[PDB]
Amino acid sequence: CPLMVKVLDAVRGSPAINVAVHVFRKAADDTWEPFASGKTSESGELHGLTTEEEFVEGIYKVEIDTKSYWKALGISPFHEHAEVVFTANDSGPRRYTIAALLSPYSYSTTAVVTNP
Amino acid sequence: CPLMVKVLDAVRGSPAINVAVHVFRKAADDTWEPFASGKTSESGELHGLTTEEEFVEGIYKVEIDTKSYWKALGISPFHEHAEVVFTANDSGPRRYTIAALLSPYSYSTTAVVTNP
Amino acid sequence: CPLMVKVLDAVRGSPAINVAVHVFRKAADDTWEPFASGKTSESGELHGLTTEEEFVEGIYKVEIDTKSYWKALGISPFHEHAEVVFTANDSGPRRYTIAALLSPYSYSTTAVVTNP
Amino acid sequence: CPLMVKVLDAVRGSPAINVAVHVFRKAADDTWEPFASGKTSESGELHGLTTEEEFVEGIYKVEIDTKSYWKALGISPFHEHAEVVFTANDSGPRRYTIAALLSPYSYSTTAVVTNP
Ligand SMILES: O=S(=O)(O)C(F)(F)C(F)(F)C(F)(F)C(F)(F)C(F)(F)C(F)(F)C(F)(F)C(F)(F)F
Ligand SMILES: O=S(=O)(O)C(F)(F)C(F)(F)C(F)(F)C(F)(F)C(F)(F)C(F)(F)C(F)(F)C(F)(F)F
Ligand code: NA
Ligand code: NA
Repeated sequence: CPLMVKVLDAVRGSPAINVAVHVFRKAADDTWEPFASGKTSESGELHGLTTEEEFVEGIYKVEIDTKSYWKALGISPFHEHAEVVFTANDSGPRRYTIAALLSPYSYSTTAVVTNP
Repeated sequence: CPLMVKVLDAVRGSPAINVAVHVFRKAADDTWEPFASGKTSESGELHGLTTEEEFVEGIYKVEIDTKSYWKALGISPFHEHAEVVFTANDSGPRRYTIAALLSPYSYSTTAVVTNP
Repeated sequence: CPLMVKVLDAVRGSPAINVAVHVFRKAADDTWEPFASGKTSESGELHGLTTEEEFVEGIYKVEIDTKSYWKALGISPFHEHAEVVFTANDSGPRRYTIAALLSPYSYSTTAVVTNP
Repeated sequence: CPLMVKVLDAVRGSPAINVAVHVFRKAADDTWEPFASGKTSESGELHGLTTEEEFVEGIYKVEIDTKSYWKALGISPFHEHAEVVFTANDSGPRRYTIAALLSPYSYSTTAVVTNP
């Protein structure tokens, strides 16, 4: 997969299921254009956002809708969302995994980048 | 001091010094308007961003310019910046510390919200 | 898998490959008895440590040999190892994933626990 | 103050107050001998563990009793405790801050090592 998003819940020790994720790409006029979106599965994973052909060079933003996730579990969390902003594919195609671990007042995020 | 930002470096085991930090407040037209900014001190801290009178309820974004920090250290990083987006909420007196721990391909962030 | 260990490198944005992992189980005399060991694969994963039958109730320690990992990459890190100590299977068999994200002066660890 | 421990709570967005912390120093027979201990303050901090004269080079372990902390909050946790194991190294003057951010199924820890 060229782009995969994985979200975990540090309170429950589980994948974070049904988390909305929106991806944007910076356009030539410097605005954030919608690129792809989806929801995490029962494994906390979101696959199928894009294809190698579509996922050209650019600056991308992955917005993870953490507030809605916590609210539905009865928690009023600190953050509106978790955002991950990065340049992709500027030295040719890569595969990106964006992972996030969520707590009500914190999050950690990392990237795993591999060359296919 | 109702808002403080603290930035640490997980590669060097040190405060992240001279990191640019920009704070924005969401306007009624849903755009981000500049609110305060500065550079972290030798302790990785940025104080004096705002006052109690000015820091009213609303949605705020703290951008930390991590890419320029890593570039200055000669280390290739993943993210363009780290972003922390949250709502300020008057529920009694409040002080907010936004902390971030930086690595080249990762960051962790937390909020410590206390009442003096 | 009843027990899986996954290790990532926050400096390189990659799995942490060839990391030694030692698992211990607390014995009746309160000493740490060797239980299983192995090394992470090219995907940063270590599978096959134990079986559902062997992995009885108990207190377990997963020791990840982070210092050796960093030293081989030219970094003199802070920690000797990362240790994860937990009670397992005390409400019946579960599947455990122990994940760790490594930096030279930091680590983050989480657990994902699922009921088969 | 050559050694300070700071503990934060990612569920409540607060310092982790009244957490027991035990420090050990590895003896020549390779056992862990008690060195210092205390409970975190209302700021999540534990100062006064040791002195410059006493804190000689060696291998130290900081155990943070996270399970009892979560139990007191009525939250089921994963870990028995969080452990931080490191070597103290005289390379000019040094102060060590060991910080930990706690969630029920996760923890993050970093070291900030500075020269005053
Ligand atoms: O530097 S301080 O010890 O004052 C601190 F505020 F506690 C802190 F270390 F920065 C921190 F807030 F704990 C912290 F940096 F956020 C931290 F939580 F400890 C951390 F471990 F670094 C971290 F969790 F990774 C985070 F910074 F949140 F990313
Ligand atoms: O490899 S997977 O993406 O399936 C994963 F195990 F979930 C993971 F990526 F390793 C992960 F656990 F999510 C993780 F990336 F390590 C993570 F939890 F998100 C993490 F952010 F790296 C982390 F929180 F720091 C962890 F180190 F796992 F605690
Ligand atoms: Na290029
Ligand atoms: Na039982």
